[PDB]
Amino acid sequence: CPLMVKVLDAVRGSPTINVAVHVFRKAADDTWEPFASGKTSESGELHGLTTEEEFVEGIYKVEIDTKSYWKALGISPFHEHAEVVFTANDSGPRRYTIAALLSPYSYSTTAVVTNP
Amino acid sequence: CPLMVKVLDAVRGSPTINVAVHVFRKAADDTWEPFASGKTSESGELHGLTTEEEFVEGIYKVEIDTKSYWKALGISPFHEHAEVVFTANDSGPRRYTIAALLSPYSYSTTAVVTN
Amino acid sequence: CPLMVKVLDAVRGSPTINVAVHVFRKAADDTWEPFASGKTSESGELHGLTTEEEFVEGIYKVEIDTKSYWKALGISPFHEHAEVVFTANDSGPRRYTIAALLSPYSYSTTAVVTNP
Amino acid sequence: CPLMVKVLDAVRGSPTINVAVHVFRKAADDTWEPFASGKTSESGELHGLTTEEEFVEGIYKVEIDTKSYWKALGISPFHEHAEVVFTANDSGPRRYTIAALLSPYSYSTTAVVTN
Ligand SMILES: N[C@@H](Cc1cc(I)c(Oc2cc(I)c(O)c(I)c2)c(I)c1)C(=O)O
Ligand SMILES: N[C@@H](Cc1cc(I)c(Oc2cc(I)c(O)c(I)c2)c(I)c1)C(=O)O
Repeated sequence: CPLMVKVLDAVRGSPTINVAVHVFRKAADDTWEPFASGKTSESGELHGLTTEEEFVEGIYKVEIDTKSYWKALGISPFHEHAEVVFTANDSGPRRYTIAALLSPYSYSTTAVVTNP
Repeated sequence: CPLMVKVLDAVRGSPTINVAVHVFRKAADDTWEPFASGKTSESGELHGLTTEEEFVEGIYKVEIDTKSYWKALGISPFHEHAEVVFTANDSGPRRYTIAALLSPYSYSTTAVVTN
Repeated sequence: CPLMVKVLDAVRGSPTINVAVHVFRKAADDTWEPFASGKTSESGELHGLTTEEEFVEGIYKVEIDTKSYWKALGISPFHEHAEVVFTANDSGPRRYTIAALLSPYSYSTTAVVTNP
Repeated sequence: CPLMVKVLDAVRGSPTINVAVHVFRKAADDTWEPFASGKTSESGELHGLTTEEEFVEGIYKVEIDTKSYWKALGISPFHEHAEVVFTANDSGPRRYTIAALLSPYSYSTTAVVTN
């Protein structure tokens, strides 16, 4: 589990359940190639996106579909998504947790990076 | 204005208007002595709390009554307030802006400290 | 485990290890009475502060000693501490996770509240 | 000024000065068309990006080059940038301030949307 995503709702104080998460990797030609995707569980976590073999060094993009989340709660939010773009594994393999904290007009994202 | 308070609402994307702010200074006996207070304006800002002459080095607390704000909006909040406690003018006099970003179950606070 | 505290360093992208956490409960006479204390583990978590029996409804204060943390890293931070003050268990027992995200001149705190 | 960008540094407690900001509008083919850009001022603010006449409804991206900022300071950052993507003027024309608070491993962004 080299890559995990954790998402929290700052309005309700609760994990964010069934939120779509897409991950992309920058290709040689500088386009984004689909890398992996999934939905958060009831703990607001998404595990198992990738493997140590698959998760090589590169620039990755994680886009969390915060708009669908807010809309399903009856709220028209400001952002289309929360996005995190980062260089991974450039000094060797690491483990990455991407945490996002969501409000209708604000979000924050944090990375927790550990050495396996 | 040595000390500036700016508050925003992360749910509505708006400044937080008319929220109470109390400033305390730590007294010798280690209790909080009320120092200054007011209400945020329509721009979410509270100016004129203190003066250069009055705002000496020491430890200060800024308490924002976030719970009354969420209560006015009909949204159940987690915190009783947001309080920011800091040592002032350690390296000399500066202009301080205490910014706070509010959500019902979360807040963040940031100090912007300039010349 | 009705009360857990989790603390992250936003400069280093890492859990915050050995940070002191004090919890107080407001007494009938409106003073703060020491309730519990501990230090974060290497996962930046502090478990076992209290029990369901002990953790009755009241107004609680969690103060995290962020100043000592930053100072031990050679940084002179803005805040004396990060504090969270909240009413607990007023609609029945809940489980509370208090997460704090720390930078030298900023912090955020979030509560995740679940129904056991 | 329909669109305002303000950036702060949570490590130093300061506005972030001279960081590059690029604004894009989503084109019909769904690629990002560069729209406006500049550098934040000494107050960390970028004004004058667009005008009322030019800033029509649509989907916009604001990209803040946070990685060059941390690089100038000698601090290893996590993100390549901070990017904020939003639908504009859904309910009509408004004044938008995109605020961002930066740390090496974390950022937050907030929209303040007024009359
Ligand atoms: N894991 C805990 C809850 C929890 C863990 C983390 I790690 C976390 O991380 C952040 C990220 C950002 I971005 C913030 O602004 C803040 I404050 C905390 C948050 I939130 C909540 C549990 O449910 O048991
Ligand atoms: N003057 C304008 C814009 C403004 C917003 C913030 I907000 C701010 O400070 C913060 C603090 C935190 I804490 C954040 O997470 C973020 I994102 C921005 C400052 I200086 C300026 C207004 O507020 O209308």
